[PDB]
Amino acid sequence: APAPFADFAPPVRPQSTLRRAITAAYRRPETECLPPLVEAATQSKEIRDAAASTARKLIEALRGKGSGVEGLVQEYSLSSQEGVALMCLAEALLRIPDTATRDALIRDKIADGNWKSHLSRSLFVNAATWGLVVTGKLTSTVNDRSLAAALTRLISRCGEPVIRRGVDMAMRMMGEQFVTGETIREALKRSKELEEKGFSYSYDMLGEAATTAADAERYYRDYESAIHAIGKASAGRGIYEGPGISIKLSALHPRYSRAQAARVMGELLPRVKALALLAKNYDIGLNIDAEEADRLELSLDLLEVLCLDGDLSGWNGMGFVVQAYGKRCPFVLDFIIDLARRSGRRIMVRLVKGAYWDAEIKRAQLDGLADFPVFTRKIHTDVSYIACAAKLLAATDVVFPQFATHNAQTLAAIYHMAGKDFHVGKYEFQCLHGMGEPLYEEVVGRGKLDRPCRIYAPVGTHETLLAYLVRRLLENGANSSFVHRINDPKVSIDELIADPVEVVRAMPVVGAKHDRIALPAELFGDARTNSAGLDLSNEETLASLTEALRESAAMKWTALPQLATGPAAGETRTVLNPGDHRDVVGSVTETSEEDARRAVRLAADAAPDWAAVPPSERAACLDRAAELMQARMPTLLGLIIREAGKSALNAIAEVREAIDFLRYYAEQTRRTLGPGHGPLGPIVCISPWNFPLAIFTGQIAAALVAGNPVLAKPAEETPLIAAEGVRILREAGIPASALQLLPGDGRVGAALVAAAETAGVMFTGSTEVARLIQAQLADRLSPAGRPIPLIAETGGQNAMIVDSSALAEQVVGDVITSAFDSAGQRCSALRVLCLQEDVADRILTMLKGALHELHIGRTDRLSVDVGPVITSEAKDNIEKHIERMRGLGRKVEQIGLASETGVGTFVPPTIIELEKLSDLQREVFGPVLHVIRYRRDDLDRLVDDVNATGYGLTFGLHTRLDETIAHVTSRIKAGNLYINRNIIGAVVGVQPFGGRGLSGTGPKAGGPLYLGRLVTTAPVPPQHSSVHTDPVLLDFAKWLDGKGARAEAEAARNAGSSSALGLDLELPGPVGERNLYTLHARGRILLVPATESGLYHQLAAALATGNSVAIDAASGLQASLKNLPQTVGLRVSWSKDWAADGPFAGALVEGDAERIRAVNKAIAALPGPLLLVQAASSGEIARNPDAYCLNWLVEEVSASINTAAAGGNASLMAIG
Ligand SMILES: Cc1cc2nc3c(=O)[nH]c(=O)nc-3n(C[C@H](O)[C@H](O)[C@H](O)COP(=O)(O)OP(=O)(O)OC[C@H]3O[C@@H](n4cnc5c(N)ncnc54)[C@H](O)[C@@H]3O)c2cc1C
Ligand SMILES: O=C(O)[C@H]1CCCN1
Ligand SMILES: O=C(O)[C@H]1CCCN1
Repeated sequence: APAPFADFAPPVRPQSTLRRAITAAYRRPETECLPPLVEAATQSKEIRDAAASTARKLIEALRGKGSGVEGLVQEYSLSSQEGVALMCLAEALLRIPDTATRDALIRDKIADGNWKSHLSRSLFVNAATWGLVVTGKLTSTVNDRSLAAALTRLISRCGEPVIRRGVDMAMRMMGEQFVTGETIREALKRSKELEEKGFSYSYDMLGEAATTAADAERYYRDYESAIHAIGKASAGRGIYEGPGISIKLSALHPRYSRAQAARVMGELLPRVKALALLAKNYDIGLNIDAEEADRLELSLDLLEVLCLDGDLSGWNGMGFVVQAYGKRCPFVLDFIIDLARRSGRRIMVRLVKGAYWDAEIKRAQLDGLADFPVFTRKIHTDVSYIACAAKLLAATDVVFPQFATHNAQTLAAIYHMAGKDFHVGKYEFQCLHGMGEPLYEEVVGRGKLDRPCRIYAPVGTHETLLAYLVRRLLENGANSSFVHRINDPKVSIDELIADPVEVVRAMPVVGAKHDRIALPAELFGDARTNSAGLDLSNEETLASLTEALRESAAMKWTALPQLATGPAAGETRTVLNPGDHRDVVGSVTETSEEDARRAVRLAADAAPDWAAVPPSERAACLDRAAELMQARMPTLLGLIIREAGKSALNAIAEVREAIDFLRYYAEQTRRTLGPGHGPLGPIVCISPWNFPLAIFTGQIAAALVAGNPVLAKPAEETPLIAAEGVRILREAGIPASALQLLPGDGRVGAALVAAAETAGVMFTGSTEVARLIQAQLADRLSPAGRPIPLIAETGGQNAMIVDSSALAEQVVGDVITSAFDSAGQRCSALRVLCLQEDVADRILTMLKGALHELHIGRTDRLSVDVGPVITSEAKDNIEKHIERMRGLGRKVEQIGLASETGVGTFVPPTIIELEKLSDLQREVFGPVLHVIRYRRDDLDRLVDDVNATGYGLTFGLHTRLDETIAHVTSRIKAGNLYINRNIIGAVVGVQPFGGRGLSGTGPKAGGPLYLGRLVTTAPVPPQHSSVHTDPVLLDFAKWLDGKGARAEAEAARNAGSSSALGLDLELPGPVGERNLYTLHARGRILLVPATESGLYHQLAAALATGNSVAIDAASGLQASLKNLPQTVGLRVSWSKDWAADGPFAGALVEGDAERIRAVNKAIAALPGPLLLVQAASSGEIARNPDAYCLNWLVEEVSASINTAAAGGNASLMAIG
C-alpha cells in the first residue's frame, strides 16, 4: 500500500526564495504591509505638487465634458423601476434575432396590450444588472412583481415610442458600450478610430470559469479564432503599437485550482502554450488576466514554464496581470522581474487594483482564515498601486509596465514618477473600453501628455457580456470608486487629488484594518471566538499539514471503554481506513453490555458532583476543549481522513464545527443557566459515523454544560476520533465520572438507552434506529413520572428547486458540492434536484460534464474530491438502489472509478433521472443525485411533492425572483433553507441545524433552544421573544371568558404573550450572506387531555404557538368545547384513531404516571415522525403555568441567503 500522505500535496516545483517571499505575504497583517509600500511610493514635494496639478487638470477636463439611460428616464418621466423594467423588456426584445419580426411584435402586440402574453423565462432575469445601470445601486434579487407593474404602467402611459427608445438604448449599450463588438471582427473594425489617435487594444473575450471540458474547449477555440483575427489585423505592427488578446486561465480548464495543480500543469498549460505560439507567430500580445486570490500563485507556475520554454523565444508578447489590492503584489512583481531577467523575455506586466474585492472578504471569513489576502481600505490599495508602479518603473529595461487605472490621481502620480524620458515601448497606460476613453483622451497624443493607452476591449454576445457585467460595473461604481466619485458633485476636485500616500502616512495607526470589516476570527464579536480554518492554497500550510498528517498516521490510535473508574477490558479489533482496508488506523476495545449498564450507574452516582460545578465553570471546560481542538486540528484532520474516509477540506470544516459547538454552547450557557435550571441526569449521547467528531462533540458538550453526566456511545465505525474527543474534553477539565466513553455496536447503545437511570437520550442517525430508541424510552418514566426526553436528528430527502432565472454555472457548482461532497454522506446532502423544464437539458448537460471532472480516491491526496463510503454494507445498499433504478430504465450517469479504489469501499458519484419525485421512495445515503423536471406552473405542486415525503431537513432554491422566493419559502416545510448557495455545511450559531417531520424532533443543534431541552426547567434563550399574539389564541381566550372559565382565559392570554411564535432574527455571520432564524408553528399537535381544565390549558399552549390540534376523542371531553368561534374550530379536530389523523407535529398529554406511560407507548406506535411529547398531571397543570413549555410547541427555521449571488455585495460597495 502507498504510505499515508506521502503524496498529499507536493508543490508543482520547489519554491524558490522569491516564491517563498510571496507565500509569506499571503495574509500578512495590514499594519505590516503598508509601511514599506508608503516608503516605496514616496515622491518629492515638487513631484507631488506637479502630480496634483496634472490630476486637477485631468479632472477639470473630465467634469467639463449625461448618460443615455438618464436622458431616457428624464424624457419619459420614468421611475427607477420603470427604467429597469424597460431595459429588461428591451433586452428580451433583442433576443428576437430578426429585426422586422421584433418591430412587428412591438407595434402590433407589445405597445397595444399585454406584453406578458408575448414574452418560460422572466423578462427580469437580469434586472439586478439593469438596476445597477439605471440606479447605480445593486439589489441582489429581483422584485419581479414590482417590475411587471412598472412595465405595464410605462407601456400603458407612453406606448410604442418609449419601447422603441428602450430597445435602441439597450441595443447601443449591449453592442457598443459594454462590449467593443459582438464578434472579434466587429470589435476590430471599431478599433481603427482610436488606434489612429494613438490608442492600442487588448481584446477581452469574456470567457471564464469553465464548468465542463466542453466549456473549456469552446473557450479555447474562441481564443484561437480571436488570435487569428487580431493577428491578421495587427499586420506586423508588433506588440506595443498593435493589438493583443487577454485570456483567463479559468476559461481554459474546468478544474483550475491548486487542489488540481497536476491536472492544471498537464492539461491547461499546453493549451496556453499553443495559444502563445500562435500569438508569437503574429507577434501580438497575449495577457494572462488575474482572478481570485487562491489562483495567483498557481498561475505563476504556468508563467514560469511558458517564459522558460524555448519554443516561445524571440517573442516579448507574453503578459501577466498583478493586482495591487493584494498583499503579495510587490513580492509577485519581484518574482516576475527576476523571471523576465532569467528568461530574457520582456514580460508585459499589467498592474491593476483588482476586481474581486468583496468576494475575497467573504471567502476569507467563510474559511476562518487568519486575515484577508487583500487590503480592506481602498486607500491602502492606492498606496500599494503607486508603490508597485515605482518598482516597475525602475525595471523598464526588463519588463514592460502597463498601468491599468481610471483614477486620474493614480495616473498623474505615475506620469510624473516616470520622469521626462519616454518612448513607445517603455511603458503604457491602460483603460476599459466604454469607460476610460474620456480620461485617456486627455492623455494620449502630442497635444496632451503624449503617453499611450491600451484599451481593454470586451468582445461578446449579449449572453456572454451579461454573465459577469455586475462585477464589471462594481469596478467603477462603488462609493470609493474614482469614476463614481468624479460623477458625484458633492466631491470636490481637491478631495479627488488628495495624495493617498501622504494621507496614509499621517494616519495614527498606519495600515489599520477597515473598522467595518471583521477579521474572520471576530465574526461573532464579543459573543465568542470563531474557529479558525486552514488555507489549502498556501504552500507553507500544505507543507506543514503534510508532515502533521504523516505523523498522525504513524500514531497507534486506540479507543477503550472509558468508565468513571478507569479503562475497562473488552473485545478488541482493528479500525480500517474506508478508502483502503489495508491501512489499519487503530484499535478499538468495545464495551460489554454489563459495563454499559455499570457506566450508567456510575454516571448516576456522580451526577450531583457534576451538577454542582457552576455553569460558568462547566462552560470554561468547553472553551478550554475548543482551544485544545484548535491546536490539535492538523492531527485531528489526519484521524478523520483515515478513520472516517473524509477529505482534508471536509475534515477541517468538521473540526471547526466541533470547536464552534464547544464555544457556542459555552456562551449560550453563560447567557442562560442558573440554579433553577436543573440537569436531567445521565444523558446517553449516540453519535453517527458521518460527523464522528463534530456531532459527537456537539451532543456531548451540550449535555455536559447543561450539568448532565454523559455516556458517549460513538458509531461502531468511528471510535478513535471519539476517544480523542474524550481525551481532549477530559484534559480540558471534564471529570472522568462526567464523561464516559462506551465504544461498540448497537447493543451498547440499546443497553444505555434502557438503563433505568438514563434521564435523556441524544441520537443522531437513521430514522429506523431512532424509532427503536423511542419505543424503548416509551417503556420508561423519569422518577418524577414524566417522559424521558429524546433529541433525535434523522436525515432527509433534501431537494433543491432551480428555475429558469438561476445562473447555470452557479447551480451546477452548488449541486456538485451539495450532492457529492463527503460522498453524499451528509444528512444535509442534496438528494433531489428539481429543474424547470425550459432549462433542464442545458443544466443537466453541464451537470454531467462537471460530474466527470471529479477525482474519486483515497482521501490522503489533496486532489481527491470524493472519498469512500463508510462501509462495504453502505456501498452494497447504495449500489442496489442504483441498479434498481437502472433496471427500471432510468438514465444513470456515473464516473469511472480507478482500479486503486478496489481496496476500499467506493461508490462513484451518480446522477439518476427520475420522472416524478415519488419515484424516490427511500433515503439513499451516498453520492447519488436524483433529477426531476417541472413546468413552471406546477411549482406549487412540486413544493407539495417535496413536503409530501414527510422529511424536512435541508432545502435549496436557486432563483433571482422575489415572487418565487416568497412563494417557495412560504410553502416549503423544512428546517434549513438555502437560497442561491449550496445546502451543506450548516454553521453553528449561524445556520442552527435541524428539521421537522421524519427529519427529527428538534431543537436545532447549534441553536438557542438546544440547551433548554437538556434541563428540567428550561431557561429563556437569548433574544427569545415575540411581540405578536396568535389571533386564534385571542379568540379562544375570549371564548373561555364567555364560558366563565376566567382562570383559563387568563392562562390563555399569558400563553399568547409568552409564546415566541413570530420571532424573526438575523444572526451575525459572514458578509455576502443573510442568515435568518424564525419561529413558526409546528403543525397539528395531538392533545390527549384528561380534564376540562387540562384540555383548556393544552389548547391555550398549542394555539398560542400557532398550531392546530387533534383532540383525543376517547377523552370524553367533547362537551367542554361547545360553540367555539369559527376561527378556533378551524384549528380543532377530534381524533378517535390517532394513526389515521396524523402526521402530528408534537403532543400534549395529561394524566397520572401510568396514563402518561400508556399514552407515550400509544404515541410511539404512530407511524411517521417521532413526536416531541410533553406530559403533565392535572395537579401539575394547576400548580405550574409552565407545565407545558412553549419552547417545544414552535418550529425553528433557518434560512441562509447568498446575497452576493448577483455578482457582488451591495453592502460592501459602501465600505472603502
Ligand atoms: C485595462 C484593465 C485591465 C484590467 N484587468 C484586470 C484583471 O486581469 N484582474 C483584475 O482583478 N481586475 C482587472 N481590472 C480591474 C481593476 O483591477 C479595477 O478593479 C478597476 O479597473 C477599477 O480600479 P481603478 O484603478 O480603475 O479605480 P479606483 O476607483 O481607483 O479603484 C477601485 C478599486 O479599489 C479597490 N478597492 C475598493 N474598495 C476597497 C477596499 N475597501 N479595500 C481595498 N481595496 C479596495 C478595488 O480593487 C477597486 O476595484 C482591469 C482594469 C482595466 C482598466
Ligand atoms: O489513541 C491513543 O491511544 C493516543 C496515542 C496515539 C494518539 N492518541
Ligand atoms: O453537514 C452539515 O450541514 C452540518 C450540519 C450537521 C453536521 N454538519
